[PDB]
Amino acid sequence: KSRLMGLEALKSHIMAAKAVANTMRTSLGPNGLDKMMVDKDGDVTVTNDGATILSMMDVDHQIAKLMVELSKSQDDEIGDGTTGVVVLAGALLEEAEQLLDRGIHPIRIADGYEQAARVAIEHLDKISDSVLVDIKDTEPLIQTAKTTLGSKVVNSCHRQMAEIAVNAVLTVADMERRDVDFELIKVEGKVGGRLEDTKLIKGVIVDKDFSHPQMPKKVEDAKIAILTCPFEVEDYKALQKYEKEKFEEMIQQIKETGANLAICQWGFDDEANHLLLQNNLPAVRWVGGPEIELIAIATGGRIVPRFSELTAEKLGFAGLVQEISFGTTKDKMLVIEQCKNSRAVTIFIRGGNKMIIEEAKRSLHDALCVIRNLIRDNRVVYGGGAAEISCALAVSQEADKCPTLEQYAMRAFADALEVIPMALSENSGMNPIQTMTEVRARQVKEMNPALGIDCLHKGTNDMKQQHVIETLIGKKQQISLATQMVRMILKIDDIRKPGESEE
Amino acid sequence: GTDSSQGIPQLVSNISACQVIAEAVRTTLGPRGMDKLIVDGRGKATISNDGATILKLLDVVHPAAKTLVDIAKSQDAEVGDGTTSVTLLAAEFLKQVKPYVEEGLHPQIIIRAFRTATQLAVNKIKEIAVTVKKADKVEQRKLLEKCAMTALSSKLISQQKAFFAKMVVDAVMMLDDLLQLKMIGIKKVQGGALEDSQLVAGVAFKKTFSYAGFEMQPKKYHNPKIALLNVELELDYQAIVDAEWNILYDKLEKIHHSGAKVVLSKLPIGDVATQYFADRDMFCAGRVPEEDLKRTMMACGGSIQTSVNALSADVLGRCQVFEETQIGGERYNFFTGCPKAKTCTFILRGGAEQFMEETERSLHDAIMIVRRAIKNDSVVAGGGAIEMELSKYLRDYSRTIPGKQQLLIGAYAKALEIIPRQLCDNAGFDATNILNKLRARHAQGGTWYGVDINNEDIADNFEAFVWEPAMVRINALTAASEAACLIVSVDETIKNPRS
Amino acid sequence: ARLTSFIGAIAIGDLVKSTLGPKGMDKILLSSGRDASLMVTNDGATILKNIGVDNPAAKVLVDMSRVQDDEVGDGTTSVTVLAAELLREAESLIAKKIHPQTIIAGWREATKAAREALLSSAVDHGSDEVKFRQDLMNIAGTTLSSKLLTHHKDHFTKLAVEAVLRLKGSGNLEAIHIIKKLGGSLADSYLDEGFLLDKKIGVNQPKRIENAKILIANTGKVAEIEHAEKEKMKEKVERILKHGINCFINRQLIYNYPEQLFGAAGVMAIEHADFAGVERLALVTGGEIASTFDHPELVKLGSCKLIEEVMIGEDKLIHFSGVALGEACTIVLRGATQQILDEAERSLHDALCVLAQTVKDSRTVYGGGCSEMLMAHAVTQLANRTPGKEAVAMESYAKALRMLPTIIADNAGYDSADLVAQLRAAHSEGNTTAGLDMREGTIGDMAILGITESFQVKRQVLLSAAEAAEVILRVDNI
Amino acid sequence: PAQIRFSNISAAKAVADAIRTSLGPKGMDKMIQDGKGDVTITNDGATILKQMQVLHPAARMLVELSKAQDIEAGDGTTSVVIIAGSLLDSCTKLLQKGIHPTIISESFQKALEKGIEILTDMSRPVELSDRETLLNSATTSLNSKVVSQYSSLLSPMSVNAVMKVIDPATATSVDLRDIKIVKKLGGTIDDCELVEGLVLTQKVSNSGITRVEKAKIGLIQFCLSAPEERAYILNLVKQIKKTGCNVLLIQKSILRDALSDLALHFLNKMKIMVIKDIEREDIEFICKTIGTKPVAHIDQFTADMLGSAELAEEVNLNGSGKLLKITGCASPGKTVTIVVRGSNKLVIEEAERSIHDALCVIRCLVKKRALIAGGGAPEIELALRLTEYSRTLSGMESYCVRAFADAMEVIPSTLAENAGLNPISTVTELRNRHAQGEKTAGINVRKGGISNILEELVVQPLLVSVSALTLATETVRSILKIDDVVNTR
Repeated sequence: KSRLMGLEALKSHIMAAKAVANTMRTSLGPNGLDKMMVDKDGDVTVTNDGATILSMMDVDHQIAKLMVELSKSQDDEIGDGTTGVVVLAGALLEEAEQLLDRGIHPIRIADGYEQAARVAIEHLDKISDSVLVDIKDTEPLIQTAKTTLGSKVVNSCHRQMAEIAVNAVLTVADMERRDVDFELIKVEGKVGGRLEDTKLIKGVIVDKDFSHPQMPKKVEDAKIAILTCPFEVEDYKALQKYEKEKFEEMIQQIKETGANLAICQWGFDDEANHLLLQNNLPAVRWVGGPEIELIAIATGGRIVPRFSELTAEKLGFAGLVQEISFGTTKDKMLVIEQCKNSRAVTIFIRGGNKMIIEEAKRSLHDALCVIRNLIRDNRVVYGGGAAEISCALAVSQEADKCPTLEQYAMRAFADALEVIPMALSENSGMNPIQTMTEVRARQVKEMNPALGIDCLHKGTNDMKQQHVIETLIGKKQQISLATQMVRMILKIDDIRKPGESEE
Repeated sequence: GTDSSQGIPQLVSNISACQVIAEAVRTTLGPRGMDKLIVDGRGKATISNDGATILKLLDVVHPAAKTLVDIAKSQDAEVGDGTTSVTLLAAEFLKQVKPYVEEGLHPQIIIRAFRTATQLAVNKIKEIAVTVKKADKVEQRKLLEKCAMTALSSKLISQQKAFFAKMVVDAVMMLDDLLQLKMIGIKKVQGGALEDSQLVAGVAFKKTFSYAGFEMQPKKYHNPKIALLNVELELDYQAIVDAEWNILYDKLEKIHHSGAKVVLSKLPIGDVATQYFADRDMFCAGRVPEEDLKRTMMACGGSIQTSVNALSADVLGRCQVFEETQIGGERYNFFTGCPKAKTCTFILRGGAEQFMEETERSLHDAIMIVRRAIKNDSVVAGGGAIEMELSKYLRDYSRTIPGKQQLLIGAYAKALEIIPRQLCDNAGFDATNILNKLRARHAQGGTWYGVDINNEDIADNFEAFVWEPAMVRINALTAASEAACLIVSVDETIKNPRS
Repeated sequence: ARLTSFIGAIAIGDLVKSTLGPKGMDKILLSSGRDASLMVTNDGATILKNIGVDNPAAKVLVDMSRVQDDEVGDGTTSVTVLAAELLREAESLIAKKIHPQTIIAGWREATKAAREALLSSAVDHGSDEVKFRQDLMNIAGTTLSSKLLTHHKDHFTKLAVEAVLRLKGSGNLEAIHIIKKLGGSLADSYLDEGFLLDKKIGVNQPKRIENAKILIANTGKVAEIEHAEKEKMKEKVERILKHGINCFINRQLIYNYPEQLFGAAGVMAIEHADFAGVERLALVTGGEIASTFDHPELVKLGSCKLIEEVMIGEDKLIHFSGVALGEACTIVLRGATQQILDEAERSLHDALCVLAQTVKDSRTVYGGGCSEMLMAHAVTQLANRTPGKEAVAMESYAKALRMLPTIIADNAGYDSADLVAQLRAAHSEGNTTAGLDMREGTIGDMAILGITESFQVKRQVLLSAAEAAEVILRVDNI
Repeated sequence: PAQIRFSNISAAKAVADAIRTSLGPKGMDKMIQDGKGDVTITNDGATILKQMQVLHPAARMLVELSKAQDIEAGDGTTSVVIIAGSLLDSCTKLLQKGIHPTIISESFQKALEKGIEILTDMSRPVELSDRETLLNSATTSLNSKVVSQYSSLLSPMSVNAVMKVIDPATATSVDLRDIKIVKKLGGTIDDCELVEGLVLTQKVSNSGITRVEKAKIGLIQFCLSAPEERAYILNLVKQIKKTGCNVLLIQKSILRDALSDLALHFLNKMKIMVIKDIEREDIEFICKTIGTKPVAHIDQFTADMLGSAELAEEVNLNGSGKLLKITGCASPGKTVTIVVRGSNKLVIEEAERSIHDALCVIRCLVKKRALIAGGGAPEIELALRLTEYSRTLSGMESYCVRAFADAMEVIPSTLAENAGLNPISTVTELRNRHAQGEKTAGINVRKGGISNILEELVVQPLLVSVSALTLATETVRSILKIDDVVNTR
């Protein structure tokens, strides 16, 4: 019958896996053709980030399942440019098949790609003309956030948006440990709004209802609760005695304890809250669960849903006195901003488009990696393919003073990196061969390594004046976690598929 | 369409069945063997380079394949690694004895020839066995560190593998009670350089939401021990709330009364209720792995509990010290300091994530190599030098014996030669030159010229301290011969179905 | 059946499309499997000649290219490509439900504007104004496109510039003459005064003759009347000694008893040359053609003054010099292959034909396709003016005029979607002197770089292409 | 356009890789039973290509390449096919990458001239005064044969044939044209001689004298015709009696009776040479030898048709071979003399064939007066230098010249493959040894090992490699430019 095995297995997986890369190699670059996302249920959206593309796609071959598994293990590392790992995966796999045509064993191709990567990262450190003083760099951080927004008209509000980004990385700037944690989630995206109404609020505005629907909302006092207290005619008369009891024992236990804006998560009757309103104190019914940390950090406290543990130093906490109409046509939401600073900080987005919500959360997280890589390791590389051409030239140069057959891996390596400026030039609607080799000749005649591919269609190929800037951690992680998986695919030969009844 | 159930078709079907299951584990031989990927069928991707880890998770439908995979199962119960070598050797025995069967030679004759050749080989391995014990291996232990160096020699890891070699000889020497893979775990730590790794004297576990409660626990404590509980800790309509409040009260009071420092369970503890179960007044832990369950009871000694106010004698009994430290930034569990310390866990502090695979391929046999070089001293070389010496001896024994066994013992000889031939093919070199240049100076110069895995040229593995245990090779080729003669002795497979 | 006419004509225009321009790539004229072995050719004119054309509507386009062939030489490929592009444009207008007669009328009034807009940029060169040389060497070189003979290209322009003093009566293309042998290269051509046939009496026949009055011979109880016919042909050889001639054309075959008896009477009998050279023998030397020669007795012969026959360097290198009208400036190369035989003759005919058009009328327009863009912009401006459906029929007439400098850029290997469109945009304001340079592949001043083309081939292309279009468009059935 | 260009690529690569294994002296012989009874046991691929049933035109161009290489240099006949097939194969990546074929063509021309100038100065010049390097090239060429014992018998003879007439043809280089050749059955091999003038091997037996100092030559091709034509035979021999010729050759072009006894007795009464059916290709060079005019017309005989001679004898050379040796003509002796005498048949064909190979190698040593170390070394050298040149090069050419480089490496690897070595590793170590050592490092197929071949003495004249590279690049260029076929003339 049939049984696919041997080196023909390695031929079949590569043309499988690079086919996935052939899906993603048109999404590289900010001028890359961004791409829909249609569920089996029937939902429809658009996305440009390749990580969402590979994650929410459902593949059939196990090599592609491995690919999306490992590239989701790159999203925590970088999250930006995870497309290029798949593109380099397809490129190195194609060149490895080209070496397999001449009979080289794929183990030798794999560790030759490893030696070429050990040329690559170190030469990337050699061409690292980074500016390391990028700490109080509020003026070049406009250009840092500029290329992240460059595919849209968000640059026209980057005087708002990029300054939101620089204030965001200012507020999260733990100057010694240098990380966004699980508490510092920087998103409040109001679906509906405009370009500038994505603006500066370091506070909590969630869609929960009021204490009273005509209550004076001015609760300046930090004396604010959060309750773990649920609802858990002699039946209703005993329950009403429990209700006025719950008043004169829960609220009087509060008067012993200090948990005043009783935002209950469960059932309640608001006439007790109305009698609190006649005594001039608020209490909200049926509020949401996991927002206790986000509310409570607004002066510096943490999660306090308890009856008794919410004391005068661990109250429900509030940010900054401002009173704007949250729901204009919507119900006006909670003013949880009165008092002090929020470390686990969260910004006001009023983006009406799901694209501008998706980019302003995840490109802000990518800032939170690369402006983390302006504090954690302040090493930037001028991108736009210039890093790849500068790296590939030295990989080909180190493929000269080495005596082994492994040499043919490194020449197969460098050309594979040439798919990165090619797909930048192909998606930007130019000649992919001639532009990249002209930039390569301009680099071999002029030793500036910041000559790349004009993706923005600006003046020249010099990435200094246009500031197409990646970080060296984002480049090194990309190349190393492309090599560490090209070796993984090349080390795997026989997919004896279970349940696929081998006759 | 091919029907094969008569006697010569029976044996031909049996040896094709062993050849296919040998090809199913052919590439995995050696330290740098090719990985094989299988699934469960539902999406549980398993990439393996081990043999029995492949073979158990593999399917097996054939009778003769099933009656060799039992020998394969028997070989992993000794040390683990080596199950591919015995199966590949027995399959090459069958493939080399193949053309003699259909030409008209009897299976009992070739079985007896296999047995006599095996007795000759197990004789000749004993005389060339060399002990290396009192050449400074436990006192002035550095030469036993030198074979600890044989895991990752002359690499960029080798500078850190100096520390890894010192710590693997410590991970063997401090705990030698016929040590196992269970008593020494490795723990991956992201971030940092590979030189910053460690070997702790105790357990080490990352804490998650369902794992463990709250920091600032009694670390520097004289006798910190464990409650090992199997009940949860977490939180008519007027008669169901007060009972839960009272249960919250008595489970709070259990921590004061029993005096447990850290309660352990296979049940979730709330880290969204972090201070709320710091309002248990002490540390706790939940959702426990079995290695934590052993290595804090068989080594530390934390007692097991049953009820509402379950007190015991070993919830604050004799262990040395507690620790909870940002190892690589993330705070980990440490019930370290075990009074019955067959527990020293490796702490892989390093940057890249897939170096866990590198260490669990390269230091998971280095523990085996070092603890075997302590366990066995009568050792021989590796790299297929030993099979080559036995092949030379039996190539002589074939032509120096009259009778029909002469063609069979030589068939016993050349069938050894795929052991390095599969090795270099897993390395990448040409098998033909690396075998001919091996055999020339092997038949002229000396014995222990072997196949080097790094530069792919014939070297002296006895001088590179590549020690293979003599008893392990004895059991290996004994099992290879036994699984050979079992399939050769099999002719008929009677089915007798249901219907 | 109107669609398959368009298909048959578009296929013929495609089979000269990749040979358009002097970067054209060669096709294979494989044929009937007896001895078809190979034929590579950049010349698209001989491609359609060796095409066995099946559709009869495509035969009309083939013969329109044949009308273009004998007119000026090269220009068949441009006319065929432009006409097939006009038909590919017109079938898109037919599917939008426009009547073909309106498209024909639009072709006509568009071709009128495209004809006069060539005259708006009618630049005349200084070879017929101030007696320059290189300006006409440019058109003599670009008519030698897709060829090799660039070494003695200056000899070709010498035969051009000696024509305006010696070989024009009205731009005479009968005083030109080309022959060659094999063995050697481009560097073998020189000035000769006729054909290559030798003295034939042998080692005794001397070189210089006195006066060659020259015409055609006839030839050279049953056996006795056979001897009487021998006596009559012997009467003829007595009647030719009293002439006094020194050469003669021998159009019919002759053995040694007529031959030696001719040459002993001083008659050099030239055995049956090709009649095209005998045309130059007829008046340029001055010796006519007949069948009988009984009645020319002293007066009705040919008239010339000197004919000499030398033997230089492995050829029959006869230099027929000293003729009465010394105009038969003959090229004798010694080429490489058999292909250069027809190639040098037909290419000098193509070159010196439009060079004779310049010595008639030396106006020229810049080549490289910028004249096509000028006619395209001129008919596009008239398309924006007139109402009716015919304003659509002008626009597609623009589009084929965009495709003619496109294909020249396309067979150059370069991109053609950008800088042809850049040339179209730049031609609207950066006026007519700009254009496409194919050799360096850019946009440059064609008047500075001198890539010109004769007006008497551009008008003949642009008129006859629409003339071929209006014929086959008006045909619908069979 | 692309779908037919790819078909040309595939057909030419198929016709090139069908003979790619036969490269080198260790190239294995073939056996294909295609045609109508063809047995093709031969290790040389030229006669393999001459019997190939070729239908595709681009595949036929590579067969034309073999005969072009045979005419130009005679050596490297399979190499001009294998290099062309590798270049057309490497053009597929350039086609699928996006480069138009005209750019590929001109970049291949640039790499061709760069490779030619890199090859021609990395060589060693040999001189016409040096006759020892002619014996060196003979030991590379005339030996390793069955004329290995006839190499001392044959090589200095042709060397002295050039030393006699160092002829002014193609910059005073060796033509096919020293002093006329013959070949004769019977006798022994050492009965070869360097003649001086025209020799006939055909049989004349005149009891009358044919041995005259001032012997005349008449080139009468007119044989006898039957009737009247008897009186015409009489009249012809009256003209021959008026001639006085004694060494006239006589052809059978008109009819088959050439000198019957009416004419034959009247021509042994004046005792003429009678040799019939002169071999037709050597007739015109006999005309270029003597000076008598190629005239079958019996009445166009003149006194200047008196062909001149000094000594013409029907002499039994080497004891018993009655041959007609003539000296003292106007230009006596056209081609290149090796009188291949020998009793066996293999010493008749193989001595002549090896002398033709010696002719093609001595004309190769003076058309271009240099010589390189053969055996895969200059291909590796060009693959290194053109890779550096393409690294310095700009534009879309920078890959194609690089694609010109890698396709140059098929000649050593096949030489590594045919010699039993592992090809890719041996090519890698050959490149690494050459990059830090010398040019002359190659693959000694005569001993089977990678070494310095200038020590191991397998060298070749430079014009073989330059002509093979130029012819292969030109055919690759043309087949790249071929983009359309059309049938039915």
